[PDB]
Amino acid sequence: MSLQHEKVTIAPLVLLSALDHYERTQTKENKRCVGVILGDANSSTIRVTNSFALPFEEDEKNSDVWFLDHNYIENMNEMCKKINAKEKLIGWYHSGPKLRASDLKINELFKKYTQNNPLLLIVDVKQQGVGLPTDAYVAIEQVKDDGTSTEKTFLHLPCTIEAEEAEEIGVEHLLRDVRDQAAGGLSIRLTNQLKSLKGLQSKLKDVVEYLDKVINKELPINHTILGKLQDVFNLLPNLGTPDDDEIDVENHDRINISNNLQKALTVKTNDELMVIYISNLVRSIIAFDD
Amino acid sequence: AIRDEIAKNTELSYDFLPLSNIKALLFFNNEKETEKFALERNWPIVNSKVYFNNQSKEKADYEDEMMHEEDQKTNIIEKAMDYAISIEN
Repeated sequence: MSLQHEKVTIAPLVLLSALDHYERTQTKENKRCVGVILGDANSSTIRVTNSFALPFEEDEKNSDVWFLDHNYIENMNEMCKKINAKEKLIGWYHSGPKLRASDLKINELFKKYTQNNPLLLIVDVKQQGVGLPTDAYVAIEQVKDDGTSTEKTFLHLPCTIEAEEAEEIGVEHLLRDVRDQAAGGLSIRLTNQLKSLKGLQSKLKDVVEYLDKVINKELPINHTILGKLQDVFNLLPNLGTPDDDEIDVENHDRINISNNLQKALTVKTNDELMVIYISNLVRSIIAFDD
Repeated sequence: AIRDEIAKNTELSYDFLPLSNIKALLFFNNEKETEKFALERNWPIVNSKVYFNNQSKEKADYEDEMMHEEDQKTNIIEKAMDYAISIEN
C-alpha cells in the first residue's frame, strides 16, 4: 500500500469499457455495476488502462449489502497479464451518478488486492459535467482537527487523459466531428471563449450557496475547502496599480501588429482586384471579334 | 451673450478667481451684480472664491449618464469582437 497519489489520467478505453459493462451485466435502473479497475499505480499520476466487470449484486433497499466474487478476481488477474504485464489491480470503478456513503464498505474489501490505496473512479454513465465526465476519488484515512476521531474519507483527485499513440489515432479514426470544445479556427475558439466565461459563472455561483448551506442547511465547518478559498482572495486582482497599467500599454502593442497585419492582407486583395481586371480586359477583345 | 460665452470658457481657464477678478472678466461694474449672476449661472462662490472643478464634474456626469455609452468609451472587449466576426464573414 502506497499513498503515492496526485492525479488520475484515464485511457479513453476505460470510460467506454465501463459503459458497456454496466448494461451487459444488467445491473441498471438504480442498481450498480461495480468492477475491477486495472492499470499502473505506485506513481503520482495513477494511470488507468483497462477495466473488467465483476459479478455483482446490489440490494437496492440496502446499498450496504452486496455480492462480490472474491475468488474470481484472482482468476482474472492472471488473464490481465496476458494482455499486458503492467496491468495490476488498482481499484474498482463506480458507475455514478456520483459518490455515495455505501462506497466505503465496498472499498474495504478491495484492500486485499491492491498495492496502492483502492481507487474509486466514478465513470458517469449519463455524461454529465463541464470537463471529462469522470470524477476521481481515493480513500485516505486521516485525523480531523475538529475534535472527532479518525475517519476514512474520500479526497478528490483531478480527472485527466493521456493516451498511447495507437489509442489516440483510433479515437480520431472512429470520430468525425470537428469539435467546438477544443481549438481550431477563429469561430471554433470563439465558442470556447463564451463557454469558459460561462464556466466561471456557473462555478462561482456554486460557492455562494455552499457558504450559505453550512449555516443554513447545517453542513459542517470543513477547513480544507475554506483555506483554499482564502488563497483565492490573496491572489485576486487589484486596481490602480502600475501592474494594471502595464496591461493597458500591452493592449496597444499587440493590436497595432494586428492592425498592420490586417492592412497587409488588404494590399494582397487589392492586387487580386487588379488581376481579375486584367482578365476582364482580355475578355473585351474576344467579345468584339465574335 | 458675451457673459455666457465667457462663463463657458472660465471652467478650463482657471480654478480660482477672487470675486473682484470674476467681476472683471464678466464685465460687471458692481460687485453685487456679479454675485447675482452667479446664482443664476450656477457658479459656487464660497468665501469669495469660485470652484470651477466642481462645475466641470456635474456637466461631465450628465454626459456619462446618457445612452451613448458602450462605444463612447469603447470597451477593450468590444474591439476584438468586431475584428473576430469580420474575418469569418
